[PDB]
Amino acid sequence: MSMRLEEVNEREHSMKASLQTVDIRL
Amino acid sequence: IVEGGPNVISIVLEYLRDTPPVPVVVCDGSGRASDILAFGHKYSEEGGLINESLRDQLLVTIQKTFTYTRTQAQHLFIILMECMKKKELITVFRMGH
Repeated sequence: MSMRLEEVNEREHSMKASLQTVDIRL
Repeated sequence: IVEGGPNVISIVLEYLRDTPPVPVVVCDGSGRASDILAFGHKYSEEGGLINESLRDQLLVTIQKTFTYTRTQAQHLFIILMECMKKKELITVFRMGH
């Protein structure tokens, strides 16, 4: 669980910047 | 440094330019200005050079976390370059023992 949930939050780091960049694009 | 406003960005630029070079340990996770410095050093090419998508994402975070309008966000991006120039004094405390 430690390495996998390390992966989830670090990959939703990409998703958090993805929604914020689309907010600038909208 | 923890979190802080644009005022701590100017304070960091002051303390960096002080000689003897007082190292700026910027603690992470607290967010706001230390997150601009943190995501700068997280994606820092060489000194104050960071890429285009991260610089205008930083313009959004200066336009939201600081609510500085886009020109003043480019202004604090010029101060971002001037501060990030001394990454050897910036010490990111990215916790996550």
